[PDB]
Amino acid sequence: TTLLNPYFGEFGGMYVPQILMPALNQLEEAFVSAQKDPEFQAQFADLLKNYAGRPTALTKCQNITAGTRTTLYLKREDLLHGGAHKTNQVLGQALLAKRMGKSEIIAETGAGQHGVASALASALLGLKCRIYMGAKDVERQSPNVFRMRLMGAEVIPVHSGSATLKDACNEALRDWSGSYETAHYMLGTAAGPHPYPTIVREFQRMIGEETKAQILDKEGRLPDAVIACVGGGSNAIGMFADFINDTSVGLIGVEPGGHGIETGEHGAPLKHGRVGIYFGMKAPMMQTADGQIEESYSISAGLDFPSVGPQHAYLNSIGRADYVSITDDEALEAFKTLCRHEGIIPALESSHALAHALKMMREQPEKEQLLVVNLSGRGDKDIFTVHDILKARG
Amino acid sequence: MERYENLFAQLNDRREGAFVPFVTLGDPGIEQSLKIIDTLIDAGADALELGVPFSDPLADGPTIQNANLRAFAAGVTPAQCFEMLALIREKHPTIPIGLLMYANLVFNNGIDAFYARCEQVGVDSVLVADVPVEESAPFRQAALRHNIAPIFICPPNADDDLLRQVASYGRGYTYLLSRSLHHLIEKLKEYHAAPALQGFGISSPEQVSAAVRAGAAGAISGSAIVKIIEKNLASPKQMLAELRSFVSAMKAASRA
Ligand SMILES: Cc1ncc(COP(=O)(O)O)c(CN[C@@H](CO)C(=O)O)c1O
Ligand SMILES: c1ccc2[nH]ccc2c1
Ligand SMILES: [Cl-]
Ligand SMILES: [Cl-]
Ligand SMILES: [Cl-]
Ligand SMILES: [Cs+]
Repeated sequence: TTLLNPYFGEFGGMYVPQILMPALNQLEEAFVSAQKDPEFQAQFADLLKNYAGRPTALTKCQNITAGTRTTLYLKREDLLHGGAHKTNQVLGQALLAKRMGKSEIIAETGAGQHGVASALASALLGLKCRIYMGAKDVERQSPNVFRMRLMGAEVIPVHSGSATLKDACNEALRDWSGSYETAHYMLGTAAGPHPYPTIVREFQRMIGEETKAQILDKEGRLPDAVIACVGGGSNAIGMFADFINDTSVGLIGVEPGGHGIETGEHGAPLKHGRVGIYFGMKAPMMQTADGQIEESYSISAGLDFPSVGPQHAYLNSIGRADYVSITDDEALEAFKTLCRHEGIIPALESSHALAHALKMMREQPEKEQLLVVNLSGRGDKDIFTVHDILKARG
Repeated sequence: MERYENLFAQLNDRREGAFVPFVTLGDPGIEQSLKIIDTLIDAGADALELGVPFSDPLADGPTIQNANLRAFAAGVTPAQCFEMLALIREKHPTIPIGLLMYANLVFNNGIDAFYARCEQVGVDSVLVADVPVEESAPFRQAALRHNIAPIFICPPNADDDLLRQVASYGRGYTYLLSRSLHHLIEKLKEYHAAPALQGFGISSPEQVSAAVRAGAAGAISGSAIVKIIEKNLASPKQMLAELRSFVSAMKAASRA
């Protein structure tokens, strides 16, 4: 039995080896207790404000929307310590770990941004941190790997499987199954077995809470739509969560379309995958017709999680949120456009959200609409990839 | 219809514990896999636990991770695995055949359809490695509707509510992962659970004898077979020979 519902409609659950059920039951009880605990909320708020730098700004894009009747705001999670929204929830999870008496952190990472957040949280809070990363991702993300190691974390390359994020995810679970008495698994997205989709959401929902209060203050009204990219779902659900009951507010998640949906080389399982059971949850996934899990493809490393949080699949199924995709080329053009016209270098992940907002504005330039895009990270980590693509063309 | 019950009756008639090797189907290749399993049986395996290669075996150690990669390198698919399961059953009508599955391979073409195919090919039991008893309802229902025994792991950190559930929902045998406090083994007998097979750390004949003495109905060697395969990849015939000698050594140790 659980204190909270493990399912969002048909999606979610706790599909783990039996040995891990006590670790999940322990975590859910600590979370429910922490959420009722004023001293926990004050510690969490203190770290977010005084260490991570919240509240983040809500920036109006006026150059971007000129000539249209779109008003565009960016939620600047790129200005968070670490450069991405990941920092919010690792601070909460790291405090959960200490509330459970744990002294070690296990994390998984693909692009390296969750690894870096986990390492900085562990360093701040006195936790020994070990990070699993697919050997191909380690190869390709040596800066983030060096960042993690400077911050005291052990980076462990995972050669098993495809040697990418899903295989690091597997190894992290394997490790936690034997070490959970002393280690806490700091899952990096709003996916996986219950209670992680719930915990991540609650530890990211200040994004949408701040946005609501900031947008009411600046425009006097709620947004027509908030837009965020969807890798595993944490930044999007963090933005969405406080608007879910504001039924006039559109929720739009943007999965990576990669080279295009019809090419098969994409990372859009919510709309173009098939429900499966993997990584502790029942959720849409990238998988073969055989049920072997595949990788997500995207120009942006961060959108590589081959499935999606079960709360998103649920929100889609009841029609509360809409999910679209954006190809590499659309995201790249959005990247360039923001640099040139607002002086903000976005993460190529968040470039997908922006790309969709630009499409909304450009397709219907006389539609009056107030859009908020969640800028999930800064793009300085991506200039090398963008540079190499530009010189491959011209 | 009745293979685990029949085996355990006979084993008890002969003052004996079960020895159950695990191996991955199609490792290191389908014909060599078929040769391996026939050797296990001829050497004295009382039942089989068979894994189907899955891309993300998040509950398996490295020896089995490597076994899946060898099978995938051989092009092994679930469909071909079920062709092997049919051929194995048609060669050996009485040996109980259990699958260790991952939930997604069961869920993929429909849960009930998966267990229907198990029944077609003669599978006796299925353990879904990543489905705890709390999530098991749709799986064990489909299992029973198709006369498959749903197998559950009793882990070392098991509390009383779990022992009750494992005893109630499990069939065929209880997969025990423990260091035998046989407190677990006696409470499972107490709750009339399916006979407990000890699956943790069974790599020598001494541990097979030890598990039976603790009260387990037998032992499962989850890795050691696969290790003997991994070490003898260069020579298929020394592989079959060392498999036979290891399995009979292990089987002779269950004769208490
Ligand atoms: C800047 C940025 N924006 C967005 C995302 C998407 O993740 P989400 O859908 O959980 O928000 C990521 C994920 N990055 C994850 C997955 O690779 C990591 O391990 O670092 C990101 O780094
Ligand atoms: C929380 C965060 C930012 C805010 N700006 C105005 C109100 C308010 C509340
Ligand atoms: Cl600030
Ligand atoms: Cl405008
Ligand atoms: Cl709207
Ligand atoms: Cs995804």
